[PDB]
Amino acid sequence: LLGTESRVPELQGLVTEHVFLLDKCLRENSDVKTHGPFEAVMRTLCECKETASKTLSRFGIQPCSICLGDAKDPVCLPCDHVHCLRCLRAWFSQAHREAIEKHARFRQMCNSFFVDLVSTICFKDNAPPEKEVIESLLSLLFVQKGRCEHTKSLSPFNDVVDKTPVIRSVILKLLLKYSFHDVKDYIQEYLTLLKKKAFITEDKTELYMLFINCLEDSILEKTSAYSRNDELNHLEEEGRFLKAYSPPANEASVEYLQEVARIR
Amino acid sequence: VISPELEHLDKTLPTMNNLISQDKRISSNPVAKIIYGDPVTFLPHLPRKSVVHCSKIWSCRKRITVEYLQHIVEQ
Amino acid sequence: DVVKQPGQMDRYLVYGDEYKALRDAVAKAVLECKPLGIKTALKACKTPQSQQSAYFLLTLFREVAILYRSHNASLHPTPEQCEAVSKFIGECKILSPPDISRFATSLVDNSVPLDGTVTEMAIHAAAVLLCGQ
Repeated sequence: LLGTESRVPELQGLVTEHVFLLDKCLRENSDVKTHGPFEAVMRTLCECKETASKTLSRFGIQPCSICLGDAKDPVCLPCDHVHCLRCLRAWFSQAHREAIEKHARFRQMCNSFFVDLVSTICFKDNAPPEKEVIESLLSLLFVQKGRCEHTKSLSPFNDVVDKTPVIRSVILKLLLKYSFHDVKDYIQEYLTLLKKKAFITEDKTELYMLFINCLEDSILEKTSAYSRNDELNHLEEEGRFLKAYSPPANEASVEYLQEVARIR
Repeated sequence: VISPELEHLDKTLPTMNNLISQDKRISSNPVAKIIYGDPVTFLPHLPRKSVVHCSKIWSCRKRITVEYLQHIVEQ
Repeated sequence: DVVKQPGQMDRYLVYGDEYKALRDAVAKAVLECKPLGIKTALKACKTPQSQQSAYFLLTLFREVAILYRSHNASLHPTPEQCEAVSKFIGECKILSPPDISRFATSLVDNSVPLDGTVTEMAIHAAAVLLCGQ
């Protein structure tokens, strides 16, 4: 709202309505860490969007199905469409580009809100969220677009996707706010989904380094708050682990990566 | 006059490190190969049964501090 | 298999393999005491005369001055090497200035402004300032 109040004021109105509706969708079960309210917020957001879209557009602001992404610098055809000239030229007036900019702005800010919520209200406890919430959040990193899966930043929307897969680490940094013992299953599921035919092909050393850096950071985060005696207890426990530690072809489970980060 | 070099470090330092590793003075030094090259080329005991057992996994990882964050903020 | 047995890094290599050529050239030159292939190496360097003087000073420090720091009396630059390189500096056309030639003849004879990294950085700064324009 405040952002849109400066860059695209024409949509303030709509927004200030949905705000209350948000207040109204979380009025009985505000445990957004659950399935019901989480899906409710996602729907409310897609509707605030999708209607900023229906109102900003003359007929439709759908991204370019051939660029497989946002139709930036598009040209408005007489074919009830807007497309980048290059693509459907190979296939063979700033109202629309200002509108595309405005919609991109609205979408960016809605995604900012979604991630800030998921990080501050959905991941904020000494306990984790439920299973369905994590599964939905993970599935939000993948899209079977019309033509082929694709990776997108954490967002309920399906219009902004990463053409060349980019395996970011945002859900992991959150899941690791808690003890690895609980979230290990979800991390392994994410690693399987990624290592799957979906995006990664071979020599997954970088994805493993990614998980490893994430776990190392989580552990440093948990140990930074340790006091003196807590620090010496951590030292003694690490010594015990090293004393008791000892040893899946061409495949690294998350437990192996955690042991790696720990010994590192 | 200085800042451009500070900006181009990320590409000028690897060249210097390669030249240092290749100089005959320490080219055959095992510690030099370790610090700069992959020790699998001269250490046979290195287990090579996994993807975790790679030098890149066991490469040094710069620690994050407030000063690095300040440098990033400035850049 | 690592701890079973020694050179040292030469950070000045940042100046390019031209510096490496001039370096090993003056090195063998001192090792042989018939220094004129050093003159051919100087001829080979395409950089300006100031940069050539900086390279000369850095190489002399890397191959001669450092050797004096050695607890090994075996490789201390022996007198013949000193007189050879001193003659060369006296006849050099790019070290003809008084301060640069003085600093070079100091490097050859371990009479320079005197840790290893700090010494290396200080000598580099001295060369840069003497030859810098």
